[PDB]
Amino acid sequence: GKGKPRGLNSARKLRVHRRNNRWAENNYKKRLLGTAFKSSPFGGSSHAKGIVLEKLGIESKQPNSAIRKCVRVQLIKNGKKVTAFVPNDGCLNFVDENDEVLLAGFGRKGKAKGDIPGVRFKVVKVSGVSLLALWKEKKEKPRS
Amino acid sequence: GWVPVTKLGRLVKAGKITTIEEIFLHSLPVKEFQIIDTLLPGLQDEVMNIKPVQKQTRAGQRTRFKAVVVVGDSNGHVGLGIKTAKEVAGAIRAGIIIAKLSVIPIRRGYWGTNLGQPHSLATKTTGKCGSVTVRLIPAPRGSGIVASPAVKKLLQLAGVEDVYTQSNGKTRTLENTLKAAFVAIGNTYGFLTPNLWAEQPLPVSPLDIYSDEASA
Amino acid sequence: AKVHGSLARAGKVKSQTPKVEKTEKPKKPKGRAYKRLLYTRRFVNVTLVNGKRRMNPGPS
Amino acid sequence: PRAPRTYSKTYSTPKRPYESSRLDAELKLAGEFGLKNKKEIYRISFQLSKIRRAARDLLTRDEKDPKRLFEGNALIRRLVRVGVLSEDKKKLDYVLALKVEDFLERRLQTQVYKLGLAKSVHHARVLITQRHIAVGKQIVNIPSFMVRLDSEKHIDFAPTSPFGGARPGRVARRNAARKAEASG
Amino acid sequence: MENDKGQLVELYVPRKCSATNRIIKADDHASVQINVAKVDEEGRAIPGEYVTYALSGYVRSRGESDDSLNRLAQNDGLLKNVWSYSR
RNA sequence: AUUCGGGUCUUGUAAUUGGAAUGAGUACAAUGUAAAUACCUUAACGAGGAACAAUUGGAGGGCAAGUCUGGUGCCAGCAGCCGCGGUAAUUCCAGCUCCAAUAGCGUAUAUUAAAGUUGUUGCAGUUAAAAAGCUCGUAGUUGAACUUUGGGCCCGGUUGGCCG
RNA sequence: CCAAGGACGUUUUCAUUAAUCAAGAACGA
RNA sequence: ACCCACUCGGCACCUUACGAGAAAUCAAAGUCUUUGGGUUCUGGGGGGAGUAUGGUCGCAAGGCUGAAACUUAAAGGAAUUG
RNA sequence: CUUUGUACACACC
Repeated sequence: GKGKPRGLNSARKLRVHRRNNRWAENNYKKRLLGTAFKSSPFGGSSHAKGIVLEKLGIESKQPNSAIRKCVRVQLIKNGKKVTAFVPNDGCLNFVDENDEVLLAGFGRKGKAKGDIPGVRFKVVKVSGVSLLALWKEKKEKPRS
Repeated sequence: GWVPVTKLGRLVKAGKITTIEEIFLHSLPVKEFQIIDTLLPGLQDEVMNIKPVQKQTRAGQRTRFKAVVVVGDSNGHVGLGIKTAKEVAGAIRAGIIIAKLSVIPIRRGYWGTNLGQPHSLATKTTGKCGSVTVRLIPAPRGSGIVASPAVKKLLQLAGVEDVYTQSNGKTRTLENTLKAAFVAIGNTYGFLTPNLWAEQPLPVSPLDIYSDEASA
Repeated sequence: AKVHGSLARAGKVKSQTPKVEKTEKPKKPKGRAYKRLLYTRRFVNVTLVNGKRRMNPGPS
Repeated sequence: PRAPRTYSKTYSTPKRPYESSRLDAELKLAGEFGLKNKKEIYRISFQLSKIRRAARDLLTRDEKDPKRLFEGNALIRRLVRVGVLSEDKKKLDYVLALKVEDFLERRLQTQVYKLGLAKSVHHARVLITQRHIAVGKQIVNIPSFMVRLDSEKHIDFAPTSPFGGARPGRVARRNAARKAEASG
Repeated sequence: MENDKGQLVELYVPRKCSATNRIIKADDHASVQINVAKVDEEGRAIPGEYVTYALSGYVRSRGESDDSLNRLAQNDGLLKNVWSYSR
């Protein structure tokens, strides 16, 4: 009779089986355990501000030979270390030292983006000015 | 010139059968394409995709192109052909030829109240090819053919204005979903409906009646 | 792993590119007039219809 | 803590962004009837989708249903009042057979074109928006007006405008001043 | 079938099998049309006068074409004691 | 129907030229308002381009639109995915051109559809993930057929139907 | 030697005593 | 005890495919988009990992239940040509 | 050259 019970008074069995098999998915368990609240670096938020600690020259994965020009920052609200990839060409000259940066995700819902290993975040704004306006010379970086 | 070799081809060359409906009425095997584009001059062709197929040998990889062609006129008659060939233009050429030999009719019906001309299918129907199942459901007027654009092209070449489609399986395989859709539109004339419950006097074959304009 | 690298090479091609100034063009009609321009130069000006209505060709 | 205003969205984007057939058809329609975006086509198709959903929900119930009779007679009365539906197509299923071109044919743009005052849809647009058009005795400057199958006998140029009297015009007065000082 | 007022529609009203009373599809290439000539009082058949029996591909493929042909031949009277209702 | 001559009527293109039409923006006044600010009216002023000048994202595929030009040469970088770049880059950096939405357009995060990848409708378990080693067995779920049927006699409603 | 079991045969008897089974229990190279 | 014919109940074997399947194949793995006879259990891409911890049984070895952080764009099944 | 096995496909280096 195709597995599951089909009786008119068997709704409880279907409900408890659906709960137990709902725990087998990935997004439902991630939501209900509060893993975004607990173990995420951002704490479940879309963006996060941070203080840049240093610069890294992260290699690109195989097959690709490049250096990805990332930075290591520390988040203000939690205080954990986070590697973020400075997006465009020549923008590493804008994010030098102890800057106040805004980080977002990559669009891979917390997974590594491309050939860059072990990063999850990109720098959006530095010192209150966006990197795209600085790259296109629309605005110009403030004092400190 | 044609010079057919079939009794059916000779009779349609003579002009004895003036419409294609006797062929499906008496289930005659359509055997040469010139019968089809003599009896149905209004059909157009479209080629959906050309995919390279590879046969690997000891010395390189032999390349051919598989071309699928859907032909048909926009009231009733649909054909589907699939042909692989070493040259691409021969692949569309043999594709339109094979699609001409596979012409089938469509049970077009009404979703409700039978007011005007038939716009949709008479019944729900399905087709399965490989892992792909395609289900067609009658739809109200002006709903359009809600379908992926390949099978949407197929049923707008068929003559349906509106239909609901459902799919299951690996529908990205284009040949399997086009063949499943062809089976689904072929099964419309397989279903027995209460308007067909009446008995018929079993008409005599044109292959027998006009047998002295035949091959012999 | 390869975490370090030559950070002095950043912005190489962006700096090495030659400055080319954007030429002065007459102003395109806008809004409804732009759609009028696209409609006229796609259908009644059907001039580039080479094999299958090719509208952005290369110089050949 | 006052009672909130109700508002709604009037358009709806299609599911597939980029396909050649739909883009071709809608830019053909926009060039034909003189629209400025695809948002007009989206709005009219949204209205037609609402109308078709209402007709489809009414047709599922049987005939002689009081709800079907009342709302169906109201809907065909409204659509034949506007002019999007002919007076002989009054069977609630030709409502399902409508197209967006019948809606697009009843705008004030194309009505000004069909009345012969403009000689183009774009001249109709710049005539309507520049307030030289009165549907009754009332000035309208909006092309998506949906005239009501009676008002087109009264569509004429504005009384308080050039091409309707009572003043020559702004730059006509400017040029009159120029030839007046040229006379002096 | 019909629409509202006349104008016969449904091109190609299909034939139906004389054994299982199912319709015969357009590409049912195993279906056959048995034509039996009838005799008028002289031992000789008349050209053009037939009785006609259509058999679908399914009943023919199962091997049950001959028993069904026995049944419809004995039902029309041209056969006498080959097929029995009681099996 | 007079050689390829004028072409009436056309549909677009111009380092071609004309008169018109109008609002954004000021503003006397009136209206508005508790008083104002705006709105709707309206004297007067207020388009010809270098003006009163529209962005955002992209052009290998998915997925609409470049084998065009110059630079870099597995570097810089691009890329949600596949992938591009190692001196002939349709993918990077720019110009030209084109494309899509448009006073809006992109990015991140969450969620919904797509998802018949939560499956009541509606999944799957031989070999792809998955039949508990087998049996007994409580709760739970499910459980053979059978008991008034048929026949008549009236009454009055709705859809019809010639009669209109 | 001891009890058990299937199938068959049956115009023998009971009368729905049943199917699958969380917990639990027996057996298990 | 054989033989013939039958029937019931078994372990099976051989041929086809109306049907199923992705195929190998299947009288069940059929009567499943024309989707519901009743019921028990299990699974939701691949590793980490049947690992850690917490319980529980065992003299012990171990047995049962059993994650997460993180990491990856494929692992995998059946067939065809070399 | 057939059959057989493969987790080989830049193919047993």
